[PDB]
Amino acid sequence: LKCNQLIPPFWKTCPKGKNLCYKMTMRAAPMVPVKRGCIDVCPKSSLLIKYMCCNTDKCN
Amino acid sequence: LKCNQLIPPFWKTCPKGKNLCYKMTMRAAPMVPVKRGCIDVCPKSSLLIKYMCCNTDKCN
Amino acid sequence: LKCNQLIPPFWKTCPKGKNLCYKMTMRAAPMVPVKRGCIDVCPKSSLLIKYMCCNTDKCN
Amino acid sequence: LKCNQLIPPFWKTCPKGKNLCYKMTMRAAPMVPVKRGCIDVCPKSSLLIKYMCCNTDKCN
Amino acid sequence: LKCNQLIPPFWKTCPKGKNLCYKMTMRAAPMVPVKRGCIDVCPKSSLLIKYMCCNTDKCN
Amino acid sequence: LKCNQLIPPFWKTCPKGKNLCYKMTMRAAPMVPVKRGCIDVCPKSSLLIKYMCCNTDKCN
Ligand SMILES: [Cl-]
Ligand SMILES: [Cl-]
Ligand SMILES: [Cl-]
Ligand SMILES: [Cl-]
Ligand SMILES: [Cl-]
Ligand SMILES: [Cl-]
Ligand SMILES: [Cl-]
Ligand SMILES: [Cl-]
Ligand SMILES: [Cl-]
Ligand SMILES: [Cl-]
Ligand SMILES: [Cl-]
Ligand SMILES: [Cl-]
Ligand SMILES: [Cl-]
Ligand SMILES: [Cl-]
Ligand SMILES: [Cl-]
Ligand SMILES: [Cl-]
Ligand SMILES: [Cl-]
Ligand SMILES: [Cl-]
Ligand SMILES: [Cl-]
Ligand SMILES: [Cl-]
Ligand SMILES: [Cl-]
Ligand SMILES: [Cl-]
Ligand SMILES: [Cl-]
Ligand SMILES: [Cl-]
Ligand SMILES: [Cl-]
Ligand SMILES: [Cl-]
Ligand SMILES: [Cl-]
Ligand SMILES: [Cl-]
Repeated sequence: LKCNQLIPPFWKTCPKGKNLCYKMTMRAAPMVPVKRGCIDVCPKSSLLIKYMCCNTDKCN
Repeated sequence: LKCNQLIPPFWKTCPKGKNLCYKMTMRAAPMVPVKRGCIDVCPKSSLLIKYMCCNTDKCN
Repeated sequence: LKCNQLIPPFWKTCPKGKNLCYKMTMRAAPMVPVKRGCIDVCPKSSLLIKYMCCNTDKCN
Repeated sequence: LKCNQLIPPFWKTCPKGKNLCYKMTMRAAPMVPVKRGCIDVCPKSSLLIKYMCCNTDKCN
Repeated sequence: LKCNQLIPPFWKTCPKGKNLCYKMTMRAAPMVPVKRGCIDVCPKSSLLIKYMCCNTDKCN
Repeated sequence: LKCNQLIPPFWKTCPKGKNLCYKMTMRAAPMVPVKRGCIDVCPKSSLLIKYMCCNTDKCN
């Protein structure tokens, strides 16, 4: 699995065990990602914060 | 299949016969979705109204 | 004059020359306005879009 | 007064009436600005959201 | 003079004799401030410990 | 093993080979740790930095 990240080169390969791509944003400002990378379990979203997780190459 | 929605808790399980997730927005205003949920047939887009459809959990 | 908006901080002071607040809604999705802001002339409503205008702080 | 903004050219001149530069961030992620520009009054911060305001050229 | 601090409500008014605001961080960890408040003399930095000092409201 | 961290989401699963959780604190600012994470060997404390290590989920 390959996922997008914030800084150049903008992509990376995930380690064994981290099999999800994720993106964190402010729910009120969906166009600016704050964190972007590989993870093992999807974190809990809240009213103000959203975590999106997916498992297809460069889906995040 | 689970899809994102506008009302708390912000997700729902789709009923029998809806096998896609979707999002509806106005051209040049991508940060304000006006419709978000489960659907049967993906609608056709026009100059002002844009639709996106997908088939994995909370992809919309 | 100060009007409501859909993007943070959810309020805005209008420039001199814009003395009305407004709301814009698409007929295809009547429960969710696509824009809230300041304007100089209230636009005529059409077959696809409805407009509502008012003149006091946070009326829209 | 001149202030920084998010997209290229990364700077701009403020209108008359907007005499403060601002930056909005998630309190837990101080290195990624979500919004950046000119404003008239500083918005209220909260536990999760911080607004920083200043009035010297390119202070934000 | 008002300065930012780590404890809620996240700001304080400085007492007589403290005419500067400051922030203390470790090199390569700018997102975790370990000290933040009002001060008299700005301390000298070293290889691992970095200090910044300023003189306008909530500049730190 | 799962350890606490200072950056969102405030928890992390350690890679195979890292079987301890730790906390790092500078003697110049004893009330605020600068880092929390996973490690393989607990480092010796020095004149400037103190280290604490433990072996169970979210102990650090
Ligand atoms: Cl593994
Ligand atoms: Cl979103
Ligand atoms: Cl990552
Ligand atoms: Cl990784
Ligand atoms: Cl399901
Ligand atoms: Cl449905
Ligand atoms: Cl057609
Ligand atoms: Cl077009
Ligand atoms: Cl066009
Ligand atoms: Cl006003
Ligand atoms: Cl305008
Ligand atoms: Cl609304
Ligand atoms: Cl407007
Ligand atoms: Cl306007
Ligand atoms: Cl003016
Ligand atoms: Cl900050
Ligand atoms: Cl602006
Ligand atoms: Cl402006
Ligand atoms: Cl003061
Ligand atoms: Cl003090
Ligand atoms: Cl010296
Ligand atoms: Cl160095
Ligand atoms: Cl070095
Ligand atoms: Cl574990
Ligand atoms: Cl590692
Ligand atoms: Cl702590
Ligand atoms: Cl770590
Ligand atoms: Cl690690």
